[PDB]
Amino acid sequence: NFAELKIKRLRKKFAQKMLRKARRKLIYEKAKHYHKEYRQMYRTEIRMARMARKAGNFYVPAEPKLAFVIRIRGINGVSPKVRKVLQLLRLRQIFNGTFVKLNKASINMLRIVEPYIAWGYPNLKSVNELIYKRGYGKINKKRIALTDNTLIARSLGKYNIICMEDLIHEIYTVGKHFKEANNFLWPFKLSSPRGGMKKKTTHFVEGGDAGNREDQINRLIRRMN
Amino acid sequence: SGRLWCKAIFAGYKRGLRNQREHTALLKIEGVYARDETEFYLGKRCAYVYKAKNNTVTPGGKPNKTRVIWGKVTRAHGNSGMVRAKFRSNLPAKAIGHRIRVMLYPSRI
Amino acid sequence: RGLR
Amino acid sequence: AALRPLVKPKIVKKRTKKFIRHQSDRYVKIKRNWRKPRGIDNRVRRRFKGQILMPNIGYGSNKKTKHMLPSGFRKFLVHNVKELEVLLMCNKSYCAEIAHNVSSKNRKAIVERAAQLAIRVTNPNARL
Amino acid sequence: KGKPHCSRNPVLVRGIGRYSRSAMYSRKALYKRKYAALATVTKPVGGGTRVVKLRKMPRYYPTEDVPRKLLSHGKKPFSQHVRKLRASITPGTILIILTGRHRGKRVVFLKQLSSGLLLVTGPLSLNRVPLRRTHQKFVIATSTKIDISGVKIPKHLTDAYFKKKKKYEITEQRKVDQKAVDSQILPKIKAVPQLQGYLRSVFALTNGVYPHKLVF
Amino acid sequence: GVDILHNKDRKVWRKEPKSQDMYLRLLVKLYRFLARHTNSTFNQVVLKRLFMSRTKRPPLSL
Amino acid sequence: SAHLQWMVVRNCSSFLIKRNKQTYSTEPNNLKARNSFRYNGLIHRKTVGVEPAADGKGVVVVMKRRSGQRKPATSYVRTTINKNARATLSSIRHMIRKNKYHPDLRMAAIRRASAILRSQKPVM
Amino acid sequence: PYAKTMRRNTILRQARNHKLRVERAAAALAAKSD
RNA sequence: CGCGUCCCCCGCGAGCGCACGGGGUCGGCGGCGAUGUCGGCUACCCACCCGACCCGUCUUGAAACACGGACCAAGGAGUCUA
RNA sequence: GAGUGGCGCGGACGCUACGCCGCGACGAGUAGGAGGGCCGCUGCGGUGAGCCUUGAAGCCUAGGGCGCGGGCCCGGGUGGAG
Repeated sequence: NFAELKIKRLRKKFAQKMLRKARRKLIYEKAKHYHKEYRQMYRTEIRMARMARKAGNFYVPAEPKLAFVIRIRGINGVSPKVRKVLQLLRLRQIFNGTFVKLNKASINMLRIVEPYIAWGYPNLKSVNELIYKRGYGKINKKRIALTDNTLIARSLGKYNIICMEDLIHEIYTVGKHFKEANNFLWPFKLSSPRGGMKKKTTHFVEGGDAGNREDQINRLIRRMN
Repeated sequence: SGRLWCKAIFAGYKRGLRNQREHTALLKIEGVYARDETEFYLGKRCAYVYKAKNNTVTPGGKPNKTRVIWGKVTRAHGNSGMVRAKFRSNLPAKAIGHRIRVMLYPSRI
Repeated sequence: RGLR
Repeated sequence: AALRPLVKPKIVKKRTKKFIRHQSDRYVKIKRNWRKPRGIDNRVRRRFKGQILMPNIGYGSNKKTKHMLPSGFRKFLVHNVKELEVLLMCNKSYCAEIAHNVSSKNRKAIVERAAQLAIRVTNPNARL
Repeated sequence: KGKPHCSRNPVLVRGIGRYSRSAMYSRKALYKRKYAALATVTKPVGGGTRVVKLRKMPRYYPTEDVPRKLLSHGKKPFSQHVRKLRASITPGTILIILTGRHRGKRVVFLKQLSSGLLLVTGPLSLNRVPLRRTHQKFVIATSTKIDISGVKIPKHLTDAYFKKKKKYEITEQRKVDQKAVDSQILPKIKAVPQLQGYLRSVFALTNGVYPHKLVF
Repeated sequence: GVDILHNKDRKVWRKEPKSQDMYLRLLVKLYRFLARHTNSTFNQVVLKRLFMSRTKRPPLSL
Repeated sequence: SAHLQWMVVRNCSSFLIKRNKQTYSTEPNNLKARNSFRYNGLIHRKTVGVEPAADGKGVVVVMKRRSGQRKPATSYVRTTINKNARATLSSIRHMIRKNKYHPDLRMAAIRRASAILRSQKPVM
Repeated sequence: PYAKTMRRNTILRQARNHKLRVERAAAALAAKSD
């Protein structure tokens, strides 16, 4: 007589609506807690540095955990050992960018391609605009644009990464599930640097753009993003 | 009564050295000789007015011989008050060094 | 049920 | 009072010129009908600047406007009145076209029927 | 039953309200505002009676129709659009109509109409320009403003009054409406010396005069 | 400019049988439907085998 | 069955006419006149035809009967509808929906009938 | 979804700081008058 | 931000409407039109700017001071059997 | 998911399934390989109640077009039997 079907099908419709709101609140509060964490992280690096200066000692801050490697040289006339490493870093095209976590095994893979890459230690804001503007998820081996959180919740939710902010937190603060969340990101198709490069061929230290730009990759991310 | 358009010379096409892109023209507007001064002229309507053999209809009049290719100043070319313009027909090279009329008709003041 |  | 098509979109064409054959200008023995140059040193084959263009698949017309006439219809070629009733249901999409070797008296039948069935004809005044 | 209150959160920036949804819950008082849980018209016939059909099913279908299209959101009609003015075009300002038959003429701005077109009366006495519309883009706003603030511009001369009805002959209404506004502005443009001569004169680009150079 | 090798980007398996026999080609229509619609991996293997050559589906003795 | 003798007819029938990147079927009971499984008018047990009358005026609606389908001379049962447009189109809608007779040809038949009624109307 | 709250707070803080800056400048003008 | 109940610290409310919200719409207009005018992209001729050496071939390398080709028509070269 | 218990006769389009639709990435190329041609030539079996002296083939064409192209279809002229 349908009155029970009509009522039951509306309860199901409603049960998924309240379930969304609860997820929508979690995603809201997770991001509010992350704002509190990035404050405390940024503020402690100042705090630690200050009390060291007050004592007359030095505070050597932690060697950085997270690099943003951009490929600056093209596809033509590249040594086989350099070819192999650049495609293990997923830098198969000029002005492609990937997040790479620093360890001993990674830093010797970034000196082997030094002429061909420009990398540094990206800012928090650099990780934001890269994940928001240029952020494409690798979903079913397809480059699909991060337009809803449920693209990120369906691939990465088993690692409790259920929204855009959870991904940004996992990259910037190199978490236990950095590998999976970073491999989820497609290598960033960045545009040519606006205002120009200094000199592609030579190393940054000798007035070029190749090699390690510690703080200074963020000047070029904002230029290229 | 008076002239309501500013004197621009069609200097040439947007080109490399060994490649020219005819879709964009390079205007030289009289008086403006820096990227500073060319802020006024961006988005302004600009006409290549010429006259041909056959009488073509004239809107708000009887058929004259005079014809137009209507363009738009797009942005500042170079460092010295040159300006790029883009026309509804790629300008003929007949007009290299000839007068086009950058109008104040799309005003912003 | 809380919003009843 | 011409027949209008159902929809009349913008027939955008990536090229309007013919892909004329390499050195069809120089010789009369060479027709304009395109042949891919397979010469070892051929400027056209190996894409030197300012040479004759080679037809790629890239120039391929939009599938929504492909084979579409300037009037917005596509041709269907019609030999008699029995091949018009084919089009009395694809009426606003496809226009009839009477074949060259169809007689003067038989066009007068086809054109007159096509007007009844509201079918557009590309050559309705072609013998008389 | 309830008259609509105007939104309690003031607009801080477009889209973002000034008050959070906890402050707004408080402001709306939703702590005491909680609630629990045609076609056929029978006409008689003079038989018996008939049941006539409102919106009867169609008599002709074409060989093919077009499919209903997807739904956008930000695409209003022109009646519902937001109308911009510049900071320069304020009531009283003297414009330079650039494009019209009245090209290069110095013309007094009255009011922004409800089509975004300016109402403009460079007095018919001086310019030979009537109660007329112009477009903002096709007008230079000059930094020469009369005090127009005291005038009574009639309501009835609106956008539907200047709309081309289809020989054009001047209605005796349009001559009365001219003079009623023309008589309020003309003694205010004479209060400023040498101004009526300026409005009578026409704007030209003479040699050396480059529009970018002259600020005005 | 991307450093990809296109040598193997085209997978060289059968989408359909090479045969024009209609009775097989109706059984393919039936298992085109059942393979992709049923969650059963059986129907995927049967469809896959209806494509294969005389030599790839050899005779099974009693 | 229909699905079998489609696989014979789909390409090599006498009624099939390919040219100008278009495909048509000149079959005596195809409403959309196009080479299609659904619209083919020889192959199904249930078939709706719509032709102009033996006179100049009206539409004949050809229903194919359920029973004798190896029996061409008695298989098609024809009924002339010579009424106003709205009732000619109504009768065809009732025939197809309220007999359940091949009810996915319901709209093609109406659009065809509508285009036949348009045809036998005097020109301006 | 929390971006809206963060932006509202940022704009409000900027407005309050600008008002404080204007007040400090007024105090400076009074000091210059003294 | 009901409370019927649970203990350490002391399962469907109804409406409406606005929109930075899953790819453009206008519920905005204005000119012109029968012997001079409109459109026609392509094609005929001409002009101008940029580019632009002559093909085939063997060759590490051809515009080559390498060879074959004055021009046009028709013919003209992986076949059949085992 | 299912069984015993506490008024108005209405609804676009589709699906040549060898078809239609969606999403992603990609595109140099000699020698060479493979595929698809509703590319073209000539004959044969079928087939189109095809076309044709009220003008076939062929040819010419500052005509109207279609296809990325191979090519093709229309107009106009010529021609006279396919």
